[PDB]
Amino acid sequence: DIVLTQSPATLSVTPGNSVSLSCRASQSIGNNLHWYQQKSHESPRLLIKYASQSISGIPSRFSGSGSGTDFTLSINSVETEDFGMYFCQQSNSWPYTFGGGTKLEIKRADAAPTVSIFPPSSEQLTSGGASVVCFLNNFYPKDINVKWKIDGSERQNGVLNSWTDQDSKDSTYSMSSTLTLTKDEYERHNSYTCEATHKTSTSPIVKSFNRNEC
Amino acid sequence: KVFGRCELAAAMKRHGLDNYQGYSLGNWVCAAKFESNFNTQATNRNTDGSTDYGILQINSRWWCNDGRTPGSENLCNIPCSALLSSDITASVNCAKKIVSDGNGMNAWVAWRNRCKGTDVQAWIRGCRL
Amino acid sequence: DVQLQESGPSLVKPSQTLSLTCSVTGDSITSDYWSWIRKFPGNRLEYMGYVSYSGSTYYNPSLKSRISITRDTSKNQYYLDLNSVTTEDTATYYCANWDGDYWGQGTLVTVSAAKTTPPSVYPLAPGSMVTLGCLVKGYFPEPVTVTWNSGSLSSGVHTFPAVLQSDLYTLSSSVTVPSSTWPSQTVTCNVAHPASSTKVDKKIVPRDC
Repeated sequence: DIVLTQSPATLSVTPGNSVSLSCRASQSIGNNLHWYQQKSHESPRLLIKYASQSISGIPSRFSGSGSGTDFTLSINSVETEDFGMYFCQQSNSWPYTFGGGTKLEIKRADAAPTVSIFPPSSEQLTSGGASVVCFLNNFYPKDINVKWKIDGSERQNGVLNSWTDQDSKDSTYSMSSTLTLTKDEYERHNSYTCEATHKTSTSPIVKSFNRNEC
Repeated sequence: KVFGRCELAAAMKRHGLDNYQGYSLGNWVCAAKFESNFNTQATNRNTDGSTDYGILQINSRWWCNDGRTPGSENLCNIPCSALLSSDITASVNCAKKIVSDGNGMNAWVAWRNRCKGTDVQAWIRGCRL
Repeated sequence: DVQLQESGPSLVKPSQTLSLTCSVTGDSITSDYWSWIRKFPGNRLEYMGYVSYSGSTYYNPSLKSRISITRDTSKNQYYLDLNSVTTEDTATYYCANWDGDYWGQGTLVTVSAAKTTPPSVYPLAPGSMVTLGCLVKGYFPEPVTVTWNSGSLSSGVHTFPAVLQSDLYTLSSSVTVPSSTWPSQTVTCNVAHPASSTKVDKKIVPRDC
């Protein structure tokens, strides 16, 4: 079967600038090379067919060239909405195969996270659980760290973290941190604190509440 | 237009036909020669009210939308007008879908009767591709 | 225009059959060649097979002849059956036409002996903009859908990928709205878990003292 190798694995580019994506075939595929765009697990969308032929509704700034074993997708004047996975696919030989994909990041201005903290709901306490949630929304770049503090004392255990892909509107990243405890663990202590460190921050952004209040 | 043999050979190679579905370039050049005599304007009207269009005599009942053909299916999702061009792009595209059915090049009666079994390589000799 | 929609179970027990329907609207099953493509959790895509106009099928040899692709002209549908599934068959499944212009939304299928568990949904209410949220805990399998005011509130929304801890998923959703709109206007998250056949609406209200 035919192996497609994509280079590089990643690109970060500033809007209005250009990138070149490479796809090399383990053997000659003639012109039988199609280019797809996908954002995470949303439906792929066909950009180019047969190496270089245009697709109605795809902008002119997308251009495919190459033949035999060597292919290139050119993206001129990148827009914010070009973020995501780029895949080449051969149809020279069944079974039809896909490259491993190139990941395209939009460059934008460093942005500080908006941090929000939420005590466990009444309803969760009622059921004998306590989840404390911190949102860190709309930051750039992607790297960030969150420390949980309980009466000035850090905690690793019971912390689960989740990150979005690059936003299609503003090219920022967001993150959720959830600290899960039992009701009994939760009610032993008073002060709960979410601490975000990011390359934009001149000191840790600190959000906290005390159980005793409203 | 009427293609030269080596001229059609080089265009079909550019359009990625060489060993598509395992069929050597010579097979494709032979199919065109006996189907249309290398003439992109060739048409043929069939008993069943379908018409065969272009260099590979692609039939309106399954593959393309004219506007006259009964039980008409347009599998290539194009009009038959496109299959009459001096630009073979649309004929090649449509032929790849046709051949990617289990019947292969048997889709071409003229291929089966005059090409299948013969020295199809002879059809690209002298073309240095 | 032509639209494709995958349907069927999102949970399959190991060694059993994964059955998916592709429903086609806006043209005939007879009008095209019809494919199945799947995507593994690590951004890896696999062409599974297609059925062409004569009924001839093409199956990826990687699938060890575990695969059947059939059609029903009268319902305007085609089908995937994949036999003897393992966890290596956990993936997002797409129907698409051979040309690749038409694609379904794709459906996540988990291969697991684990039982269907419905989610618990908790309001996340605060202690120029105000951020609210919904915590969605203790469910199996993926997926769940969150909307805010039934889809009308769409900007300001961050639905985070689910995280699996101990064979149960937890996901959270945030929404940012003007100070002026909440709590003076109602903000409700709508959580669907198809696998349990559960729809729950949770109004975000100010905390009691």
